[PDB]
Amino acid sequence: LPKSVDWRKKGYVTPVKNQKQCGSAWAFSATGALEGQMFRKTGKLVSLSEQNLVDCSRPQGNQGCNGGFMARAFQYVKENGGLDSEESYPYVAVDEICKYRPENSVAQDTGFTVVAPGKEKALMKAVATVGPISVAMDAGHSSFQFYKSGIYFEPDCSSKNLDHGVLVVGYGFEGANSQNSKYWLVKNSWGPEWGSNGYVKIAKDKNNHCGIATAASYPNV
Amino acid sequence: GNYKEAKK
Ligand SMILES: [Cl-]
Repeated sequence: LPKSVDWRKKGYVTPVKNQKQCGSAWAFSATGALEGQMFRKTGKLVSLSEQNLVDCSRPQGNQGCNGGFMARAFQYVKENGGLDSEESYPYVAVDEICKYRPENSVAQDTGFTVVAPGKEKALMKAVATVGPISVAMDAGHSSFQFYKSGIYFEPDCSSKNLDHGVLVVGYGFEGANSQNSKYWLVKNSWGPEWGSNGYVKIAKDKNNHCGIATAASYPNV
Repeated sequence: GNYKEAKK
């Protein structure tokens, strides 16, 4: 596997978005992974609709602004036959009527692949060979809310009780040695003003810190 | 695997 990976540098990642006051991070994590896989398939980067997932995936077990799961979102896109673009189905951060329009669909998936739970090396192999990967993490800390720079490490993090979905867009390391000061490159959905231009470096190979490899997955396009 | 909490 490569010493470092950064899918943003290859055109697979849309600019940072903002879920605002709606518990839809699972929808942003799923659209981010589908955006990367659709770009790997077609060469076209198209921003996808989180609101389509918030309003329409209750049958699959999501709860809109009250939370949801990235795998249930990829299940909805499979059962539904498509997912609309961000431009055609705009984000409003509140639960609304499902307005899915097949004529505006720009993405599809046949299901999803799960990464072995808790295995950071399996997650590293998926990020390197597939593209951006949906992951859940423990973001329930003021250290995360006010994160600004550097490798994030929080002693109070959990690897099993997770409350937020994010997108791993790569991994890297600080310095000359590729085997230490490692980190996961994570795209959040709290706007570009949060964190480091909307991203955070989470400590890597530090016992699955904040649960990043506990429940990772990606859509099959 | 993580259904203990929804991912808000
Ligand atoms: Cl999930």
